Amino acid sequence: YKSEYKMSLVLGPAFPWGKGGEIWADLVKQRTNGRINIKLYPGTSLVAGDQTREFSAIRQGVIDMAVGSTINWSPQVRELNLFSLPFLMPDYKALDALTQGEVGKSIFATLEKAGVVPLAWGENGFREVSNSKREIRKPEDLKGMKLRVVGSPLYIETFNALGANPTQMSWADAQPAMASGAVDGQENPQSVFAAAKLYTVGQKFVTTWGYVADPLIFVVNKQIWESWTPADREIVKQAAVDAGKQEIALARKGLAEPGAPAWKDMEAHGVKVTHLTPAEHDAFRKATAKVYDKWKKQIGTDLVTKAEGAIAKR
Ligand SMILES: CC(=O)[C@](C)(O)C(=O)O
Ligand SMILES: [Cl-]
Ligand SMILES: [Cl-]
Repeated sequence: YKSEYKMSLVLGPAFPWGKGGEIWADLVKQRTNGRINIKLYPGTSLVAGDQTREFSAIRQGVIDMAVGSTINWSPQVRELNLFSLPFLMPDYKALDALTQGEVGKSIFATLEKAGVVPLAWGENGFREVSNSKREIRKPEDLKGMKLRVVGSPLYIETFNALGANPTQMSWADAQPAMASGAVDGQENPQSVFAAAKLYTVGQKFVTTWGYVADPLIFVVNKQIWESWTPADREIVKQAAVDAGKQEIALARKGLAEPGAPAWKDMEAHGVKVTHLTPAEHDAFRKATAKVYDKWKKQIGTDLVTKAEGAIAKR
């Protein structure tokens, strides 16, 4: 066995995502008697911050293991766009119906065939839109807004349909762009908004539209996986499962509850948080429906249809 294994993370331990990675690494070390020793590489440094080619680096073996967002791997694995379909998932029960059901199983099978062994699910969360200029209640309010997105083309199309001017860039590159005003806004889970203190870089309006949510996946490179004994593979897998459950709890703190206290915490920092009426929500869904239909065909219409059904029956 290697003396040190490398785990890639976009977000470090200040964030639930990175805490999940840390827990995984600590449990693996503990339960292998110190035999498997994993170092965390936050900021996606193993790919020079270019998170949208992290999957290829994992498949190639530049990265040994990772906790990744489905968004970042979507350019290489089209099925991961399922979680990015605008207004697919109404709530946490809907996301869980996917990850814990046939849809998640189908996605895992696809990943395994691609040379990247999936072991567990975590969560980034529902990605709420923020900006420095004005309240967003309806699609028209986004007209001309310079919103940062990750470099996965579906996000460009979604925001184009809403009349915005989206620009793609890595999480690293988003920071100076928000600080200078080069972009007006961004979209990310509450726990990321909070831990990155995005209100300090102009993000003073938030709308909790819940348009998409990105889960996380715990994965190991196939050859690293096979290099381990079947018994060690079992330890690492169970450690990922344990870490994933803990990490989802961290990612949902103050959020999967009626009065979303976590967003009230942000109000206290001078953030105007807007909650849409059901009618306002339906207008956003209708405005993005053509993008949804287009990408449903691209992803695999049968897989998306299975997701729709799992959500309806949740
Ligand atoms: C998808 C992801 O990696 C982040 C940190 O949420 C982002 O880049 O916005
Ligand atoms: Cl950090
Ligand atoms: Cl829920």
